[PDB]
Amino acid sequence: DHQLLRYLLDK
Amino acid sequence: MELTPDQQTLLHFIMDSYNKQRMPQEITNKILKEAFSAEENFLILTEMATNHVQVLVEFTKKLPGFQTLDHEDQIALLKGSAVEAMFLRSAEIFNKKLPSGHSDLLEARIRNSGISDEYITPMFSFYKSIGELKMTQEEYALLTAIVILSPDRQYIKDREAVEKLQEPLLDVLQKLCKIHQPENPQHFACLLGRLTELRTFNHHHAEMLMSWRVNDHKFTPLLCEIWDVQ
Ligand SMILES: Cc1cc(C(=O)O)ccc1NC(=O)[C@H](C1CCCCC1)n1c(-c2ccc(Cl)cc2)nc2cc(F)c(F)cc21
Repeated sequence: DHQLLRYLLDK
Repeated sequence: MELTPDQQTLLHFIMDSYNKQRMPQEITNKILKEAFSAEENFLILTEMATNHVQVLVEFTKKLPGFQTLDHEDQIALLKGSAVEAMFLRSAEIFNKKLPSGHSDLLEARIRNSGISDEYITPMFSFYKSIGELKMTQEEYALLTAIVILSPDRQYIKDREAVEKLQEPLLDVLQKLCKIHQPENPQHFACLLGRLTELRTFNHHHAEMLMSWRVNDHKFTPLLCEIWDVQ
């Protein structure tokens, strides 16, 4: 899913 | 031949962002301070690797143009480069000059950290091949950005957009090599050749981690996303 990674990238 | 104004700006900007990293000495001082159990080392590794992913995302977000890329491609780039960046950073620290015999002890400690012997040789073989290149801080910084902006990563939809972003970094790196080693007109290509060996670490990273000599292999939610474990 990469939920955390997507979060860190957008923030 | 020489670095242009735009190239000098790029380099210093890359250097500034690369410098937001956990200082090398902290990691090696700790490993050399005392011997830890395979269990304590697996936990040191997960903590260090989680902080490294977080720093890598921030470094990556600053690469000129990365923000303009399609979001899904941005994920594919980070996900495709995280393991390599981590090993390239570990390679950097491993070859940093230390007091007499300290690097022998650092290598001994790592060799006995818990990783399976199956993976020890390929790892020190890569760190040694890196140390032979005698890379400067600017070279490690540029090579990291080149690794992240690899346009042939898996599930990259728009490869040309990534090539456009990677090319200025290759250009600056190449000019630096043609200067820091006019004596080795191969240095640039030698640096690039190492990226092939780096890529081999993707193949068995999960195996290498699951093979650590511990009874339980606990990762963090972020490491699970990026490493494909748990
Ligand atoms: C993650 C990480 C992040 C940063 C950062 O954010 O700047 C820096 C270094 C590391 N790396 C580590 O902590 C680990 C462990 C070495 C063993 C003990 C725990 C740390 N590490 C590995 C290794 C071995 C095996 C694997 Cl699978 C991955 C890496 N090789 C190393 C070579 C060294 F010279 C060294 F000093 C540490 C080294």
